Amino acid sequence: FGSGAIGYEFDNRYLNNQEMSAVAKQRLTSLP
Amino acid sequence: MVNNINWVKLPVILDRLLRHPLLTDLNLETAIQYTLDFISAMGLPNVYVDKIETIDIKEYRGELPCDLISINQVRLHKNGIALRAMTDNFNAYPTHGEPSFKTQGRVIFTSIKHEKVDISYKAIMLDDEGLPLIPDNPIFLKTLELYIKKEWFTILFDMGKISPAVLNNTQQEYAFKAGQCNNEFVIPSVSEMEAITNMWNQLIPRVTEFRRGFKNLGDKEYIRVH
Repeated sequence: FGSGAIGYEFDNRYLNNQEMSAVAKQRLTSLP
Repeated sequence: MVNNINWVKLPVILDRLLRHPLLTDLNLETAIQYTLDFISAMGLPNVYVDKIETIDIKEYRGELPCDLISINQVRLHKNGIALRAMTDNFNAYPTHGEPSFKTQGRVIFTSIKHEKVDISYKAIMLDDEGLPLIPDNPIFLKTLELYIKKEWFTILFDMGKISPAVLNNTQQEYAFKAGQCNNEFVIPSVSEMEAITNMWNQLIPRVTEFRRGFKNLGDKEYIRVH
C-alpha cells in the first residue's frame, strides 16, 4: 500500500534534529 | 550632547527593522512598548522635554501635572527658594524650618500649608498623534533597532526558532551600541564644557547653586586684581 503522512514528518523531524546539531556547533571566536 | 535632538515619528524605526525578514511581524503596537522600554532603560535626560508649571498647595499637598515623569526642582513661587527632599517622617501630623517636598503619584507633599510652588519637570515629546516622538540620531535609531531585534530574537530563541549563535551576536552588537548611545547622549558639548570648567575652577568655591535653580552653576568666577 502507500501513505507518507507519518514517515514524512518523522524524516522532517530527523533532519530538524540534524539541523539543530549542526548549528549548535557554530561559534564566533575570540582572542585574536 | 554635541548633536541636536531633531524629532521624528516612531515608524522611522519600523522603516529599519522590517528590512530584516525575521522582524516582519513587528507593529507600531510593539514599537511603542519596546521604544518606551528603551527610553526608560537608557534614562537619557536629553530625550525628555523640559517644562515648568506652577501649582497651588492646599494643605501640605498639591495636584501634580499629568505628563510629569521626573522633577528637576521645586521652589517657592514668591521667594524663588528651591525645595529639598523631605527627610521628615511626621510632616503634616501635629503633636498635642527649611522647606522640603516629596512626590509619589499625582500628589506632591510639601512642608508648606498654603503657597504656590514652581516645578521644573521632564516629560516626553509627543506627536500629533498621542504617541512618543523619538530622536532621529542614527546612533539612537540603530540602538533602538537592536533592542527590538534582541527582544524579538530572545522570544524566538525561547521558542527554539533562532540559533543560539544568532542571539549571541545580536546581544553583543546591542551591548556595544547601547554603550555607544549612552556615551553619545551624555558626553558634554563645547558650550557645556565651558559650564563645567566654570564650575570646576573656583578659587572661592560656590556651593549654593541649589538654592537658585542652578542658574549660576556655570558662571565664571572673576577675581579682582589688586
